[PDB]
Amino acid sequence: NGHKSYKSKHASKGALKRLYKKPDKQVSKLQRKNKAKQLRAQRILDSIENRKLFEGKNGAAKIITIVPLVNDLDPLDILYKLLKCADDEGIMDSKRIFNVHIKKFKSNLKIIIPDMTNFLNILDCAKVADFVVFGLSGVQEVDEEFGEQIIRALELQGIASYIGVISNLSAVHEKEKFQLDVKQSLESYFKHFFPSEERVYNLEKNSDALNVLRTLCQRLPRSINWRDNRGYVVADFVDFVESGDLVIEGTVRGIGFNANRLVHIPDFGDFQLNKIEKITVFESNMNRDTLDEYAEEEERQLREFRDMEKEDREFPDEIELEPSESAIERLKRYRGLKNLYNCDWQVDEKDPSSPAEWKRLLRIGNYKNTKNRIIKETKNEAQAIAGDRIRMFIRFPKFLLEKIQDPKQLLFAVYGLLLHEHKNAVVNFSLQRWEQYDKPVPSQEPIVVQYGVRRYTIQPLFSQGSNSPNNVHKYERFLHPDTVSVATCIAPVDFTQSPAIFFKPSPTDAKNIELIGHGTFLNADHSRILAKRAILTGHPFRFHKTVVTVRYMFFRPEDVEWFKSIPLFTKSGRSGFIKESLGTHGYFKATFDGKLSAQDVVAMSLYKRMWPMPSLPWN
Amino acid sequence: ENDEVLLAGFGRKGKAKGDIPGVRFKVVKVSGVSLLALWKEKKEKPRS
RNA sequence: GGAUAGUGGCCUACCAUGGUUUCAACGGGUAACGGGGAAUAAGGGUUCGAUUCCGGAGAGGGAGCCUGAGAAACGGCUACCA
RNA sequence: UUGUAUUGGAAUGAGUACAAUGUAAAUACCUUAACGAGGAACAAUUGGAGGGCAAGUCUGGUGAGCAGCCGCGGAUUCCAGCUCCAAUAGCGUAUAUUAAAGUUGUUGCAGUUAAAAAGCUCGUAGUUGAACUUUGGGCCCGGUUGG
RNA sequence: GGUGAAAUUCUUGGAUUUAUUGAAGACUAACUACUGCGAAAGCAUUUGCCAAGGACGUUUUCAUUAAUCAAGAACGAAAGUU
RNA sequence: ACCCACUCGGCACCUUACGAGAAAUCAAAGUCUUUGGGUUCUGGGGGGAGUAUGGUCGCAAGGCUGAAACUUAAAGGAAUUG
Repeated sequence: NGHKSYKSKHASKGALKRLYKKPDKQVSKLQRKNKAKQLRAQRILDSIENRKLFEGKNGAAKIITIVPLVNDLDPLDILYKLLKCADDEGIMDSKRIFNVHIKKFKSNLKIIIPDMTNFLNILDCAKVADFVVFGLSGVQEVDEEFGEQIIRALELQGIASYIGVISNLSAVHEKEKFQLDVKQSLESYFKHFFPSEERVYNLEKNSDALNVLRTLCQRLPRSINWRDNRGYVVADFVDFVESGDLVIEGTVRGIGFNANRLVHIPDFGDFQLNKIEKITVFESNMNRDTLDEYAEEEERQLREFRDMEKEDREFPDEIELEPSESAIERLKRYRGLKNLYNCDWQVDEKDPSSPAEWKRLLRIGNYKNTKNRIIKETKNEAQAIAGDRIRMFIRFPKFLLEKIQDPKQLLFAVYGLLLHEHKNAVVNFSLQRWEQYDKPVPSQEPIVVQYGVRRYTIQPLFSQGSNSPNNVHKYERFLHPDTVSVATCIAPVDFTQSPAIFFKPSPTDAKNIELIGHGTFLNADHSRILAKRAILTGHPFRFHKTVVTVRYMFFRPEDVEWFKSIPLFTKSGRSGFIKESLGTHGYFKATFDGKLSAQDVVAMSLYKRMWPMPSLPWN
Repeated sequence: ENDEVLLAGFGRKGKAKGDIPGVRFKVVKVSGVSLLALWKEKKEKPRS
């Protein structure tokens, strides 16, 4: 324009015309104060609503579990020293589950003791507790091969709350300052796993043991997310009726139960309940979901994986052809692509190696908007709720009766399923290695995975994590030595994103188990296409100002012609293309972005579709 | 999700920091353990 | 005139029409107990003082009262509200 | 007489402990017989290395990370290893406040063109308001400090 | 007639143009400027009436009666309202 | 009426800068870190915004007074030049 324009601190009316196309309240001191008071009334009423569940003998019991980390201890010493401070000897037998009422704190406690021989039974016991009491020895320090693995495993499945306890520190008395030196060491060790806690009690002192007892009675535990969104109960008694109709009585602790649900027992699988009653009766009204799943030579094997993984780490996906081998018949299935992130590979491809189940598989899409929606309905439909004394009748196959034990001697526990979780789908897991598991893991090798209560034998497929616009990703032969990774298989879905633990059975080990890794249920996503990449390679050997010719990549003129269209690249990063076959031995000549030399190598990439394998329960 | 976290100001007295549009706070602790200790492998997070 | 340990609209009867204010009355706000003091050193200032000493007020919220030289007391009593 | 590496005697408390002292009785400090260092493992951390602002043309990887601000990266600013710098039994971060700040200005800001002189004149409260009245000169006493 | 070009319009009962006269409402050319007056907005043909004002001149008179100004008050282009 | 000298008051102009200023420039925009002649009004980075809400004046159109949450690292002034 060329003119110094007009200025004003606020817009002129001329400017506004071109651009074109209840009372406020003062808070008086009284009403300020009044609002704060009536807000506090809500908070206080809300705190009562939480606590009523534990309020007394009429309320629910709190579930305590004792876990000694050293066999030196004997768990009966732990419990006995606690019971003394209750100051009622009427409290203080051929059994490992105990119900106690404490007059001193008007509190109901259930104590469960696991059988320390059965490592897997420890996890199952601790999985249901509100409080886990860790026993430590002042005399002998925990062993890395067993004692620590208890702590590490419990953390990764999740713990409602934890207490550190000592019971025998006087066994190293000279002066109690020497006891304090040891106690400081144990606290520093314990805090490494549980940095929220800074105290370990000495039960040899009356003041500490009373302090522990008070806490168990008075304080509330944390919730466990994946558990409390389901229902669960612990059996007070079990009974059998005629193929069976197994009866359990106990207390509701989760979100709740409905007689039309499905019920999982961790050792035995899914079963249907037929009736419920409250200690009114509820019956399975047949407008219900149903039980349908659809609609020394080993040294050579270990050495093989050790050698193969070392090779794959140096020269990944490189392949050797051989003379008298047809490249077509070997490789015709491979499509060949410029870039996985840009290819239009179809998900539910019709190729014959695709599993027989496809329409048979459940597919969800928006897992997030599915998960939260399902829960909202489930909590509304609950019939029995926390603290209800209940009986339940369950369709129980009579031949499994040989596996039942008296619940007074062994933990028997019951979990409700979410509706579609019985159906199989494509599922995805995060995975990273256990604390020092340096062994090679082959992508096809079978593994046992626990996630939530249930556990399955799985053969995975490994891939790296990224957000490709098409969900196509490279299949990988072995688990990366360091990064987190994504593993894919077919299994029954979980909506709660339970933590997952990865291990392999090994009865040669003291705990019968070898621990491999941990992770999380990410999602069901069938679009998570895996492509098996292959690299062929050949040697450029003669060089001209406009073309280079390459040996050994192919051995027949017919093969050079059939694969002519796939682009070439150098590992030094130049691209190129086949011109034509030269001669009968399968030489070719090619053009590239620039100068090559015999110190470079010429490669080409090809890709094949992969599909997940199915999986089966484990016990 | 449903973790508990402790938050602190992102250093600019109520303004957002640098490149990041409208982000004013940074995480300091999760579940009662500090992120710096986790990053350097000094402590371990118990799940929930 | 009554009442009080005693002065005084402190209260009662009768009578007069006064009292404060742009030198900010009256009203509203304070995440306001006051002071000795604390941090920050060119000088002038700015910000803070629930808290070891001095003074005031209260004992879940309002009101009433016995004993005693002294209390409108709450590790004294009586009633209502929660 | 000063640096860089194989080798030798001396010195000591942290810690433990007889005793006395301490104290209402004790613990600890102060004192002390015996024991107590050679990778003297009896092993010091917390933040940084483009500029503001002390200190890397080092070297390997990569093409999500860093950054209060300016900026780096499709690498002196990311990640890893050497080396170097700063404070040190302490060092970093968030929020509030003071100084540097003459961005609250009495001391001490600014108003043509950068934020800011009211269209114009009258006028009450408020702040402010010309000059002038015993000045000069003598004579004693006289304290302090230095000649 | 009007435009870059053209059409609506007026006219052989005479348009446009020429001559002699008359009516109405508005305006005050050239002279007119680096000139004048007014608190600002603003003010230009002649003559009469009414009241006001600055500067100059002064060996007149009073003797501090003064400067700026919240509240309050007079005036205020063009367009706009009854 | 005009010419020459002087003087009070007024609208302007030319040259210069002991002075001042970021510079254009300025007889005041000078007598300022060597900072105090009297007195009135207004501003405190750019947007949200002359918006919302309350009041008050007008027949109406509208006038006067006038925020905050939130957002952002610049917006702006003078001058010469590739």
